[PDB]
Order: sequence, then structure tokens, then C-alpha cells
Amino acid sequence: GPHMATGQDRVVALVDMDCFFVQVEQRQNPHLRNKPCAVVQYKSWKGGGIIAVSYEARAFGVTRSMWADDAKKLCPDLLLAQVRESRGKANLTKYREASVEVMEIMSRFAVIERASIDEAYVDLTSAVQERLQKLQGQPISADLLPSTYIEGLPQGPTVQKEGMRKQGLFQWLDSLQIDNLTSPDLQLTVGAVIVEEMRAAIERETGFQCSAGISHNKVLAKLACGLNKPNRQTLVSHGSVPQLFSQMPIRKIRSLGGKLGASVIEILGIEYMGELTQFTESQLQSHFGEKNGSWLYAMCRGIEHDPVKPRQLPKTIGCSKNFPGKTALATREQVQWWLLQLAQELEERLTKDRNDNDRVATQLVVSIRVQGDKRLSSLRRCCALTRYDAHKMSHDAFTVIKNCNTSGIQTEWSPPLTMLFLCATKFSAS
DNA sequence: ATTATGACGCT
DNA sequence: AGCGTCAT
Ligand SMILES: Nc1nc2c(ncn2[C@H]2C[C@H](O)[C@@H](COP(=O)(O)NP(=O)(O)OP(=O)(O)O)O2)c(=O)[nH]1
Ligand SMILES: [Mg+2]
Ligand SMILES: [Mg+2]
Repeated sequence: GPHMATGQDRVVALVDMDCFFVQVEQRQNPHLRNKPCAVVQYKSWKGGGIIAVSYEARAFGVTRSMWADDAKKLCPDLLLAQVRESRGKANLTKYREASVEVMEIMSRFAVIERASIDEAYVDLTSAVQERLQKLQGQPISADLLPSTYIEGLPQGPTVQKEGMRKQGLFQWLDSLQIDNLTSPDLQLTVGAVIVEEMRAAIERETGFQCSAGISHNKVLAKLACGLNKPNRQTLVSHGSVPQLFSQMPIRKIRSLGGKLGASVIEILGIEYMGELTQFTESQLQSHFGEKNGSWLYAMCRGIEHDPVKPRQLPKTIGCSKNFPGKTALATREQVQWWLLQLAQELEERLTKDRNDNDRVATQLVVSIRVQGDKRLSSLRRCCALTRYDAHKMSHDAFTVIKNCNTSGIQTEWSPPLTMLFLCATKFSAS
């Protein structure tokens, strides 16, 4: 009743760039704009692997993880941009720099948590409080929310998408009690106004479009963001959660798309997030552990406490390359040359990171996969990272992995290596 | 022969 | 510390 916390204390937004790498390539090459197009890495094997897809190309069924040759079967006029190759490997520097452009604009409005190359969480609670003081009890015009959807509306007592969007927004705004500056729905609405401004600033200053979700926590903001991509933002209120979750497959919630979500489904015999409400917190903890159980008990009621971390920069800087099937490394000189290529890219990125961000990595993590191991990493070893020198880190990485070589022969490497991965971690201010 | 990362939990 | 999970 009056003591049951409802998880409405914060206003959190999630901003995700639409088909990000495609937009980066379309900005650079206007010939790609407003076309079915995709970004690929490599080319020789099946045309390259697609990692990003414009919405025009998605209409033909083109997806991430497709081979370009197969995508061209679905969409013969598909345009393709390839990721840069440097030192024999894909080099994603252009997209990391574009990401910094967007993150620096977002940081003007609030402290952000960089959650990936193309998305950031924003804690707008304080900014909403400020804007509410400025508004002085003045209602919010629909003109301030020109690209906002209100999830669950319109309801009750009408054919095009924009018309539907505007009907829902009108219902929401008419139901608002703009007197109470502590009303969570009002706070969400003001948060959406601010996110409209942030998205306008990103597009004006970078050319990139994005979508966003606004809700009371990170998981609902992320879910909301997905509901109306591209180039739109969605407000998911606390009140919208029961209907939203009543048909929402468990796997759609971030962190439940893998084995844990499958076990929720199988152990409990349920399909949708809303069905979780019928179990006690202790029941969920008994099946899925204390932390997972408490998190599920709260999440299915729309409640989640994970804070928006003040972290604009990635925590690690890493370099990896697969060597599939027959290109796997089977000689000591091969392993050395590729460790050096990866180490040279890492040294470049680390040096730029130190200059930009006033920090130094102190630990080097070396991960490999061996032929016939279905795991991501077959072996992980750390060593000290004391200087930004590629020859040094590649020799150290070799020193920490060389005992994996089964070959009694010193020239060969067996079993051959199907993946090398160098990761700089444990940053300290410098 | 999806690939290249990044975050984070577990023990 | 090293491994597993999840994301995409
Ligand atoms: N190297 C690599 N990059 C990837 C991979 N998957 C995604 N990316 C890169 C390419 C993506 O552009 C970028 C952001 O990932 P999203 O936000 O999940 N997809 P997007 O922004 O394209 O479309 P949406 O409008 O649905 O948000 O990450 C991958 O497996 N490997
Ligand atoms: Mg995106
Ligand atoms: Mg994203």
C-alpha cells in the first residue's frame, strides 16, 4: 500500500544511434543516403559479414550476421560499405571517433553511462527537477514532444502512424496533473522534453539520427527505446508496465535472452514477463539465486535499481581477430606476427587514449582460442602492462601463452590458434 | 567461416 | 586470477 515502493524515483533515458555504422558511412558518402545499405567486415568469404543495416535494407530482410552474398540475394540493389582494414585486421577507429562525437553532446545535458559504441544511459532526475522549477506549473505542449510515443496509448475510443502517435500523446498530456511537481508521470514527460532536445542537438551537430527510451530505470528505458525505432523516442510509464509485460516474451528483456531466460521459461512453465508476478521473491530466489531472484521479482513489476554509472569512457581497450577453419595459425612465426599486428593497433589506441583521457592501462589480458574449442576463450592469461610498446606487449603475450603449444617441434604450433585477443585493462589516472 | 569487441558475474 | 554469460 502506502509503503510499497514503486520504483518511480528516477528519470532514466537510453539513447541508441539508429543503424550506427551505416549512418557513419552515409554521412561520409552521400551516395549511400536514403538507400538500402549495410556495413560489412572483410570481403573474400561470402562477400563479408554484415554488422549494420539501414532501415530501407531491413525492409528486404537484410540483417546483422548475414553474409553479404546472401543479403544481395534478398536485396540485389543493396549498397555496401566495408570496415577499414589495417595491419591485416578490421579497424573500427572511424566508428569509435563518431561515438565520441555523440557522447560528448549527450554529456552536455547530464552525466552519461556509455553502454556501448552507440548507446548511453542518462540520469535526468536532477535536470527534470530544474526544468520543472523553470516551467512554474505551466503545462507541456505537444509541440515540445514532436517525435515522442506514449507506450500503451491511445486506448479506448484513426489510421496513419503519425495520427496514432499524436492521439496517444494528446491522451497522455490531457491526463497530466501538472500541478504536482512530484508526479512521476509529469517527471517522465519533462524528461522526454529534454530527450527531444538532446536528440535534436545530436542530429544538428553530427548528422546522426537516434532513438531513445524514457522511463524510471535502465531496463525499461532500453526496452522503450526499441519500441519505435528509427528516429523516434518512447515514454514507458510505470502504469504502462502491466499491459506491456503481459505479452512481452521473457527473452526481450536485457540479460534474459540467454540460458537464464530459457531456464525461467522452462522451470516456471511461463512465456511472458508479466507471468513472473505470481511467484514470491523467495520462490524466484530458490530457482535463480538471491540476486537474480530479487532482480526478477522487482523487474516484472517494472522496478529496477541499477544506477546510471558516471562513465563516459570504455573500461577496457581491446584488439581481437579470429582465424577460422584453414587460416588458423599453426607456426610460431605466424602467432608472433599476428600478436605483433594486434599489439601495434593496441599501442596506437592506447597512446591516443592516454593523450585524450589522462589515464594509463596497467594490465594486459591475452586470450586465445584453439582449434576445436567451441568456447569464446580457450585460455586467458594476464601480465603487467608497464609501457605502451607493441613489441614489448606482443613478446609478453607470447611469453604468457607459449606453454599452450602442444607441438614438441618448436617451429609448429599445435593445436592451431583460431583466435587472438589482447585487452588493456585496469586504468589509473596519469 | 558470423566477427569484433565490451561489460560484468562467479568462484 | 581465470572462466562463463550476455550483448550485438
Ligand atoms: N564489430 C562488430 N560490430 C558490431 C556488431 N554488432 C553490432 N556492431 C556495431 C554496428 C552497429 O551499427 C553498432 C551499434 O549496435 P546496435 O545498436 O545493436 N545496431 P544499430 O545501431 O546498427 O541499429 P539499431 O538502429 O537497431 O540500433 O555496433 C558485431 O557483431 N561486431
Ligand atoms: Mg543502435
Ligand atoms: Mg546499441
